[PDB]
Amino acid sequence: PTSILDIRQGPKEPFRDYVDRFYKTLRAEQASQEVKNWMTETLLVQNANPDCKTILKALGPAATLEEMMTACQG
Amino acid sequence: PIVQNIQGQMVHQAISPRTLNAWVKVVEEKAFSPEVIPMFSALSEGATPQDLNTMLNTVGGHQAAMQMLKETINEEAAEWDRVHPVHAGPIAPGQMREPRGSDIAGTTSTLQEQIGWMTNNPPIPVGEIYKRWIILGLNKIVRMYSPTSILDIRQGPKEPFRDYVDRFYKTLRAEQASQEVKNWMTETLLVQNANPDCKTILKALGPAATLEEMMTACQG
Amino acid sequence: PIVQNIQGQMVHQAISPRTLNAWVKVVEEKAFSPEVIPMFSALSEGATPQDLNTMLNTVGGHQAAMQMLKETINEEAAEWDRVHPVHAGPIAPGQMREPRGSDIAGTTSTLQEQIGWMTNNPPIPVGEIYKRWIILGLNKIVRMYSPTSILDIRQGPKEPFRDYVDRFYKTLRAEQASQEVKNWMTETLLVQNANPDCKTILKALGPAATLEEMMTACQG
Amino acid sequence: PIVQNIQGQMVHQAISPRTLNAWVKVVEEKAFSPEVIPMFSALSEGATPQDLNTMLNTVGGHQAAMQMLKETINEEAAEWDRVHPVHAGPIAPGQMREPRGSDIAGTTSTLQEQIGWMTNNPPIPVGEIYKRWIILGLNKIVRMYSPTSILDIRQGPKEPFRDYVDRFYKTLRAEQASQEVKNWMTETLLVQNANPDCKTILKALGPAATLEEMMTACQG
Amino acid sequence: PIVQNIQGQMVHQAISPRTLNAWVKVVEEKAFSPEVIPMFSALSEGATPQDLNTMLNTVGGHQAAMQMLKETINEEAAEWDRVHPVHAGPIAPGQMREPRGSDIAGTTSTLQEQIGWMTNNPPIPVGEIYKRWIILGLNKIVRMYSPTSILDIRQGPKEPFRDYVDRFYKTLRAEQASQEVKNWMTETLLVQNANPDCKTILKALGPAATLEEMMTACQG
Amino acid sequence: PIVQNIQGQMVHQAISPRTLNAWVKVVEEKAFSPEVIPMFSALSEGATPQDLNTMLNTVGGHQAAMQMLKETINEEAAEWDRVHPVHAGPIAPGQMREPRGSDIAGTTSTLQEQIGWMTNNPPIPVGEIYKRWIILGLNKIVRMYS
Amino acid sequence: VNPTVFFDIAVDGEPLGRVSFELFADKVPKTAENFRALSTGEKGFGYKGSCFHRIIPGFMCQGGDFTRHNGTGGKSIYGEKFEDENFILKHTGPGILSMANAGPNTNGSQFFICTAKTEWLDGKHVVFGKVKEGMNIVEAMERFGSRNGKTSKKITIADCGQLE
Repeated sequence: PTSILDIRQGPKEPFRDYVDRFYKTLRAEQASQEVKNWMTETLLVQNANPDCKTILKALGPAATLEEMMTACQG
Repeated sequence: PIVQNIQGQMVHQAISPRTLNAWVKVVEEKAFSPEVIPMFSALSEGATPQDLNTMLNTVGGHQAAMQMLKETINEEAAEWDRVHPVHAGPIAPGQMREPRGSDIAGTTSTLQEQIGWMTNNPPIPVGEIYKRWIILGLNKIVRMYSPTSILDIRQGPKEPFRDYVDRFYKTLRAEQASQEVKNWMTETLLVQNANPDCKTILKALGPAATLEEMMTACQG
Repeated sequence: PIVQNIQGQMVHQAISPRTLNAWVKVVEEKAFSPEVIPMFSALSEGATPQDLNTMLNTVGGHQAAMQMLKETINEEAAEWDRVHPVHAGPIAPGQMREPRGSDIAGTTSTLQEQIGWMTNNPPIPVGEIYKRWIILGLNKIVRMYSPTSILDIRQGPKEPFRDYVDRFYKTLRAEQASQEVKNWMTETLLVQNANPDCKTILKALGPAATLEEMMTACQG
Repeated sequence: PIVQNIQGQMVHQAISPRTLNAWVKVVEEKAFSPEVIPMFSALSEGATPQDLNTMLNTVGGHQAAMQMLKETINEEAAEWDRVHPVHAGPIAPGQMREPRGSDIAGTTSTLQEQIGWMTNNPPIPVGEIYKRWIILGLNKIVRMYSPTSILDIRQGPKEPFRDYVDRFYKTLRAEQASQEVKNWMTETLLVQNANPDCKTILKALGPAATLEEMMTACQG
Repeated sequence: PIVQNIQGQMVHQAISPRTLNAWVKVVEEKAFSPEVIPMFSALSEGATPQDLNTMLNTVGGHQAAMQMLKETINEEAAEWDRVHPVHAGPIAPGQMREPRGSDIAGTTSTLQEQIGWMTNNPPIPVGEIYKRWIILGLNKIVRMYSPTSILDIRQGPKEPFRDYVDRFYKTLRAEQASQEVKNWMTETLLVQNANPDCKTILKALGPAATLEEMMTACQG
Repeated sequence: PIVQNIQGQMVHQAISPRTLNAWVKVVEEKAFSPEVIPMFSALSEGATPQDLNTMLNTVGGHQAAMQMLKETINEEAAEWDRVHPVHAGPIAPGQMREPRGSDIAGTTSTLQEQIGWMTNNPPIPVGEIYKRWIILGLNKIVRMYS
Repeated sequence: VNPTVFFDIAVDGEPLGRVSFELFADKVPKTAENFRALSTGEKGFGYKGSCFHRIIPGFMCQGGDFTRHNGTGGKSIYGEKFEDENFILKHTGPGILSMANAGPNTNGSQFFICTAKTEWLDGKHVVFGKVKEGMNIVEAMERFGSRNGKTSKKITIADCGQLE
């Protein structure tokens, strides 16, 4: 339905639904895995909510998905 | 999987549509409850890494959990390749080469190489190692889906002891602590977190408290 | 104790009055703190079971703890006598007989048998076993003496983090659980029981929480 | 602690009780202050790692500081193992094998091995290494127990210059960031935070002024 | 910088004041643009480390960027020492000097030592190594100075395609990524973020169309 | 460029800062007039492909024109590599290998290979081909700019 | 590659002979550059016209105090004093040229030429060169010294410089 560049989190939309929808659209999208490696690290943290954005940036750029998740958990 | 023919050579067989439908159904129906790991280990028996990758890819949704599982598989493969050197060069006939981590993950190999590594003498449990990695990943996932912690369970004033211990053992099964620490927890916090009435009941019961006598004492 | 003469035989020496005076002073002034066990193991080094019985009998008061310690020594002696057969009959000269549990306790022997057992070749240390039993008993005593449990420690709203971690680590030193369970609790319940402000501070600190980092974060 | 004899050789000696008593009294009575490190270094000269573990375990209370010291000793032991790797191949006839990072602490080695390490040819100073580690840990502890930073010092309108400089040098010796930075601080921060009247009296002498004239200026 | 002097003998020629003035002017006028890297690499061809230190000290302002540059030079020197340690080996018949991380960075290396390392046969590429380090630092700086992300580049309603593609390619050149990532981005992001009026025009041309076709299409 | 020493070898010489300063000044002040191509061919005479890449990278702004020029260079290199086979294997000493299109562009080589190709006997001029390609690109640019 | 410097020695102005030294700049480079540069006098100050103020027969000849002329002075080309570069080379015999000092990391310009094997000095004085030509000129110098070092005649570095 939409491109991967258009995926953006709502103000109160939890991080769970945001990352689920983002990864679903990314899997539906067609591109080489090497491009996806940069696409995730460039798009996942940027399109998040400002508070969760700072929360994930406090963890670091190369933080794994599970740590980024448990950061804003709840 | 690899079904062993009666009094004959073990023959390779494609994964059953029934097996795959049951797997996708239990995933969709029960999300990621602690029993999905036993049911997965039951459905996938003697299966090749190709079969396991298919059973993982047929899962729809929970893409965060799927990516975490793939990252865990990647970490396990990296550790395996780091602590196991890979030989190269000309290889003697009738003997398969050294299985790399990316090959035991099934991402850079083929069904022929997997069956060869599973039929060699002595056999190399490529399927049993990839299943172990998948079980580690599924354990991480089910730990992440844990709604509440184990140390924060408190029995309600009206909520009965049966429901309390049900929730407590569910959270204990979900817990990530080692089995040695897991025992002390169910020995202490179970009686330390209950309601005051049956708490004093179990205190009068004293040591050597077992679940059966505890539940027979907290009756009524 | 048994002082080793400089370039000579390990001559026996009666316990100096200073040792017993310090022991009775600490057991009177400090009651039964976790550190008394280290001080007891320090004062009595290389001492015969007669010396340890003299050090235990000189204790005045807290007779329930002394009776528990004697019961623990009796249980350990019974276990030793059960899992070790005792030989009898004529014994070859120059070789002492088999030490019995009631004999390894020093209650059914004199100083000569203990000195002979601590000078044989190869040496059979009775002191290092009787002291081990006394340390097990003192551990039971100090566990019994602890006023509050480890699972029920909660930081006060005004009480700072330093006092909270002091009480927590004191109760942990008084705890009876195994070392892996001890590591688990000192890893989890420390930050899981702090005050909400510094709780969120330590949560922002994230994993690999180390005590000095925690105390530098909760400052002010 | 080892002690020299008339012939010149040294042998193990039991730790004296009124050393343990003095250490426990100075630790409790003075708590943690910069003048506990010289007392510790003077009390345990030539002490084996077992004696230092005794003097550390015997400290009741302030368990957070003792855990900080244990963590510092832990990290220091790991660094020693990493910096030097044991050599392989045949060993010389006149030489035998060395201890590990954890055995320098004396946690997993008997007293006789410590004595053999300390009186070997050539002698191995395990006691001095572990004493250096403990002194570093105590420095970090007295750093934590500092009640303020060096920059926040500002003399009150009524607080005499003597009390100001006393507090300044106290928290400066408790800072121990460096030695030349200390030399720059005692020039700049000491003159920058005086009360205006005595401030300009000190400025009347210029930067070449020494501390004696610095104080006798504001004196009287 | 050293230069080939008639005939065939390289001699040291100090850096000319006009080159330093040109560098100061280009850093003043152009700030930190992507093009400065080529201007810097061309202004300091074959420069001794002292000349590059002079050219990095003569900068006015942007002290934060110079600090990042110095820290990355230190990191490269640290990694270089780690990647080039002296492993035991038979000594070479011919001895030539050797440049340390600090000898390459021109910190503790006298000008004569650098002239030696450069003009000796075989030459030691200290100048090119330090230039690679400074170029990495300048890449870091110019990727930091990017005002907006490449993902945020979007055309205005009446903003012509000319200025849009100019700004987009400028930000893309300032951005850091592999060449294949740029090849994917120029095909996925350029056409999408264009104005719909000309976006329809670019879509009518085709997905794999070149830049000149689209540019002459939306021309005017 | 490559200055020819008076009664001596043609010694290599790095591009003087004056050349690059004049080039950036003219490309900044005069945009892309028809005469810039003659001035570009004048400033860069006997220059290695490294010199021409330095002269092109120093250009600030008009990045669409630079991308078109790089695309034209890539097309010319592809044509050269298509209509000229590239030999491989062991190469006899004293004789440089076959210059590739991506190599004749100077993007996959160092200064030593270019200097060797511009000093071989018979000479193989890489500069006069890379400059020809840059002139074709600049011609396309100035045609587009009209 | 390794520099070579010489000293034309004089005993109260009568010329006595030339000692020349190979400086091991490939192992002790900063120490060797300081003796080289002080011998040429290229940094403005140096050894030319300084004397050996302490000569002990069978041990060593010491000199190099060009500021105070009695062992209390001298300065390096890096400031008055610098670190002990390293201790790779040892005092193996006569002719070894080693740095004098006033404890560790106090090297300036004083040096001593050994006329015997002095292994006790190892690890305490940086060795950075050895006599190449002229050891009998160093040996003859011993006769003008004493057990405590005091010399009987003025022994000067009449001229010095670099040869190669």
